[PDB]
Amino acid sequence: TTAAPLLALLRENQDSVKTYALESINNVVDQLWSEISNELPDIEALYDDDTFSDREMAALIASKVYYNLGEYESAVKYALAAKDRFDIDEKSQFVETIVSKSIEMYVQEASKQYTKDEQFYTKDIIDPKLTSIFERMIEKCLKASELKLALGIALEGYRLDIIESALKSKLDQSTSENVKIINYLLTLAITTVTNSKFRSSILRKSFDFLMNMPNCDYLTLNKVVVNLNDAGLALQLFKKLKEENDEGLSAQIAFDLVSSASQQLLEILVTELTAQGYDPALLNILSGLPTCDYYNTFLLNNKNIDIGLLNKSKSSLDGKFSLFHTAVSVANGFMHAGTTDNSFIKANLPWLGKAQNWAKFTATASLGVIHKGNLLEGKKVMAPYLPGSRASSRFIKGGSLYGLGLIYAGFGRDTTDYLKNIIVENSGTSGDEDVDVLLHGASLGIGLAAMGSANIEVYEALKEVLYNDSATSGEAAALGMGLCMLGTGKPEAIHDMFTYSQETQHGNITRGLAVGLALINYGRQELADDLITKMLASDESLLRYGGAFTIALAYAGTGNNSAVKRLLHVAVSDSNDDVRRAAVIALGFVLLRDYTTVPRIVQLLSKSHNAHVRCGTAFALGIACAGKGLQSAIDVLDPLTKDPVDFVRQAAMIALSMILIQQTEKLNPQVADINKNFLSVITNKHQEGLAKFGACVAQGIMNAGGRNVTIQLENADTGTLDTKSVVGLVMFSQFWYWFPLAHFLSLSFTPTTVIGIRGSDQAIPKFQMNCYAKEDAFSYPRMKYSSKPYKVDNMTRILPQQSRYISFIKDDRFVPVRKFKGNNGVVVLRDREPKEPVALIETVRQMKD
Amino acid sequence: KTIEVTAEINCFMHLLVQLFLWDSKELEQLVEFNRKVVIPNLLCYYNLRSLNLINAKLWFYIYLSHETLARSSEEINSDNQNIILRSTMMKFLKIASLKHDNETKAMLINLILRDFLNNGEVDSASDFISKLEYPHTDVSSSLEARYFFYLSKINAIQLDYSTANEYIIAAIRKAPHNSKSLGFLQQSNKLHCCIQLLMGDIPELSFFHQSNMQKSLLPYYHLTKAVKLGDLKKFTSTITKYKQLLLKDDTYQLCVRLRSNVIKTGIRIISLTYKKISLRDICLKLNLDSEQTVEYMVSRAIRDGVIEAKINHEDGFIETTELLNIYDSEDPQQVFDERIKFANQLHDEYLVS
Amino acid sequence: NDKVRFIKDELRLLQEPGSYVGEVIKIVSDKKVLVKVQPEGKYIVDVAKDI
Amino acid sequence: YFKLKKLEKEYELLTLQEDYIKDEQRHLKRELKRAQEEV
Repeated sequence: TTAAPLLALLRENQDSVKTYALESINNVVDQLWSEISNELPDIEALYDDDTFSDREMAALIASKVYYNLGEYESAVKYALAAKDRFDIDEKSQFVETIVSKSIEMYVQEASKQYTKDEQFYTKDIIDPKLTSIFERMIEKCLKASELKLALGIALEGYRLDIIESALKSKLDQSTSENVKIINYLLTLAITTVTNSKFRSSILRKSFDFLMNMPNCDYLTLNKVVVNLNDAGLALQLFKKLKEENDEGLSAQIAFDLVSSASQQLLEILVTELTAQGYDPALLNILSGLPTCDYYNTFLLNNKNIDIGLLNKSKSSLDGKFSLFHTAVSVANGFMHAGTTDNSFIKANLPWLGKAQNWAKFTATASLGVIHKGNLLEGKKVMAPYLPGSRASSRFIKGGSLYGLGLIYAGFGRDTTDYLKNIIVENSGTSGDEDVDVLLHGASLGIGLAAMGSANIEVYEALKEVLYNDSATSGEAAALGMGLCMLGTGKPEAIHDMFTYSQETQHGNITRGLAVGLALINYGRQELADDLITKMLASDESLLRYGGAFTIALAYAGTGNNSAVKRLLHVAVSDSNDDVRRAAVIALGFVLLRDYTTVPRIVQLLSKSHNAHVRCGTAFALGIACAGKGLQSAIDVLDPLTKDPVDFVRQAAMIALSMILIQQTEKLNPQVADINKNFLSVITNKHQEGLAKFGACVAQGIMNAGGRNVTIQLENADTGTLDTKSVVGLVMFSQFWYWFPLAHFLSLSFTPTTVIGIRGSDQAIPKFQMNCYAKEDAFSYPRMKYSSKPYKVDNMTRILPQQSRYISFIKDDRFVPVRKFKGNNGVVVLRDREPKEPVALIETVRQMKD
Repeated sequence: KTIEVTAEINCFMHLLVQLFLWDSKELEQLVEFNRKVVIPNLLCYYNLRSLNLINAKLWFYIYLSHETLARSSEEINSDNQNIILRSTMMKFLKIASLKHDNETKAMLINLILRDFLNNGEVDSASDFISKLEYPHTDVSSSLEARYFFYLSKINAIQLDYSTANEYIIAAIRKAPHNSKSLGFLQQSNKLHCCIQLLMGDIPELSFFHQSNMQKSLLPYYHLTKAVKLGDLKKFTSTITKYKQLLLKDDTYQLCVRLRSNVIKTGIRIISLTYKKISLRDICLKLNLDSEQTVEYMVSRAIRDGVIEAKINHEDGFIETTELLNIYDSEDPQQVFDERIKFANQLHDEYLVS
Repeated sequence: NDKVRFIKDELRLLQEPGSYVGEVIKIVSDKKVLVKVQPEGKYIVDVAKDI
Repeated sequence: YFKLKKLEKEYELLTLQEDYIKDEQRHLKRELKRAQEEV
């Protein structure tokens, strides 16, 4: 009934009687805690005595009662401090719950304590009694032989020694299962931690374990060197392949390394490979000559451009301004991309006479997308349109140098020095409007061409095109400085451009220099936080429009709540309409990897009173959700297609087409009604210039490269982030703000190709791998898994999503080593029985290589 | 096997429903098996969970009859059985930690306060009551009402009437069940009349008149009248007659609290309106009650704050106030302030709702 | 959000220079209509494309 | 546990968004008065 006999002895005199009282109380503390709660100061006084030795028992009793009160933190101290009253080795409701809390305490702290000092766990800073309970939790976990728990608690609690020991110890080098655990932490450590400092340490140390080699995944080995850009990891990577040289291993790696890595690293790695002693094999793979040949191959065989459709479009009206010509020029170039097909231009040369100056520049340049892929006849076609050979028009002449830069971008090396001279040359004089447009094309083209690689000579040149303040050329120049100096910028470029934006006056310049300033900040994060503050603090619309993108780019990939919050604040409260649109677009890029969250964010914001918000959101949702499904997403854009304002209709149509390329054609029943609608608008002449503009370019994206090639961001054909892609869409968002900006969509058309592959050197095998597959080379626009034969399984249209269900068989000369790669942009099955039966049909790459 | 787990559970609930005297033959004999049934593959699963698939109420119904001590028969130093129940309920109490536990958790506290109300000591109540707060949005209208009823009972010994009045009035405005209109309704009414007596403001039992037995009412009227007319003599003889009643209900505590109140109520009806009230009248009234403590009691009377007066006995007059307020400062504004707070909480619910 | 919009629709709607009440004299098959307008003259006018 | 991290992430995005609703709501209040005044 009462605890009163016991409690009476707890206050009675003599140490012995108090020792007995503690142990009498002990047995039933839990049930009677309420009464015993009043006696806590008395119990606490025994605890504080260091002469009385049943202090530990008094503490234990205190803890139980505090737990029942809600003071979990206080009891956790008190059990440790007792020096035996923390025992996890018993199993209880008390014990389980306060252990749950203890980990929470260490983890919270561990966030703070890492930031001050990254050796804290190594040291007395978080007290040994706590650190022991945590270390025992690790051991507890490991015993259960489920590694994801052990690694979890330690990741949150910033202990590197535990992440290493966990991977090390358990290795059977089953062997696959340890490797799986390694790959799960890797994806995780980048996408869930935002701290640089932690993430690098894990990534280099895990590289070593994979580098030992008995079962290791090449894609993952490659990823961690790309992100961190460290020369030492690359040196070891290459040094390993010398020792364990196989044509198979060596291709796989180089083929990864040519997609994922950026140019300036690419170069720095090659420099090291030569200095270490080199393989001539890798240097050919890194050319990207193979990938451009593959693309050509694909498009030639798999065609279905539907020029009857484009013919259909153009001919419905020639009204609705010179904008109407700009659209069908742009839809031509997308349809015919890398297939080589001039159909619009052959027919209409009167059409060119209709077209304005700026439309004529898009039309020349559209040929730049068409002959992209050939890096030999790409220059060749543009030759009759160069200076020293003149042109038909100066308006053509300008678009020629923009089309060449499209073709040769990221391998512009020679042409760049050439183009630089035209630039430095017409800064001295050339205020005639024909020479400005010439100076314009050179400036656009060269920024594309030197993109991703520092050239201070490029920065310097262009800055003087800016000092002329041409409304025409300044735009070009400005992007060109951002495009080149991509990376981490310099302190210099930031302060010099930003001051200069207030000093000089033009609208076109202000828009160009803002986007210019954003571009240099990629992967920066907190180091970019300083220029973000300055731009948002400018009360100029142009700079604030640019300000969003800076966050977008700096944080590009890594989801950050702080970064997105800054864009939400600018977006809602500013009066200026333009800034709202730019800023919703900007949300998508941070949130690229949390693409499930986008349908909830833009569920609200498609219902707005300002049209600018609605247009920007069709694009926002579209960008982020491009690389994968999202049917719910397609349901939002539905109202926006028929939204009362013309520019909201435009933007929904364009947006819709970038996601559903070969998910179209009755996969989703609705998509037929959307495709039909695209047709209806064009055929109608009671639809406005921007609405029909919107229908016409959206037709080009869907039907891009003969219905075979796709709009990605957060790729499923290369599987990693691409610089080309984020930047490319940002140019894309402006196309009425300045007209020839479309062509940067060129930079991120990706092949869906399903081809035979060899681990060994190429010769073009083509064979079906017959695994069961859905209908989506049978559902494309118009003129499951079960493990059975299927109708077509090599080439066709297919889908990136479907390609993963068709996996390379062991039943020929082609051997799996990956159970299919998971990507489908460069192929690769490993060929273990070279120059044998299993097809043989040489491509055009084997006519010169 | 999915089916097996589920099938055990549905069976355990079913046995708990049946055993309220159908296919049954001794609630106590069967208790062992009911404890047995409860703990594996049921009580065990739920560790961070609460539901109305788990229900203390079923077990409450069972346990309550045993606590008439007619199966114990008072042959023993303490019940084992109640200690076992209490041990087990307190074991749940640990598991609850105010994260999602307010549901079943609240019933356990009703049970714990009941054992204190039968014969324990009600100073332990304070913590449970506090612990037990956390936003309540999963407790049923009858459950809210019973908890309040028990809570009110706690308050009254602790000498906190106003708090108890608010709770009992809030209780009877829950529960559309026609099964808590029966004897439970009577118990609730009993307590609302007792609280009315204690404050001594006490209105007539008019409202109660078509919602209680005329047998209950007349004694109930008798008590109220004793206070109202303000006689000690009338009051004592009413206690003497309806002794069995006050004992039976266990609201025998009234006899202590009310006596001091009754004598004060008796001075109050005799007017205190004008600037002096002659000492002889007030002395006269008091003289009947006790004429050895006429100064001591009037002084005490003033001290309490029930009424307030000034005395000179070197003038031999008792000086008094009207007992009627003023509106000219913050105290009516405080009533304005309470009302607006009440409205806002209510507003928040309508919007939410 | 709807409320903001409702008020706005009224603000636009109420800005108008007013439309004239008139009477169709007779229908013309070139998609013109003859209307004798009450306070104005008589005009032959171009019917709506959608009427 | 790789699952728990993932689920915590999904919820977090959601949280930022629940605050976000509130901030657009505040803004709308200002614009509602100005419009009604205008008429």
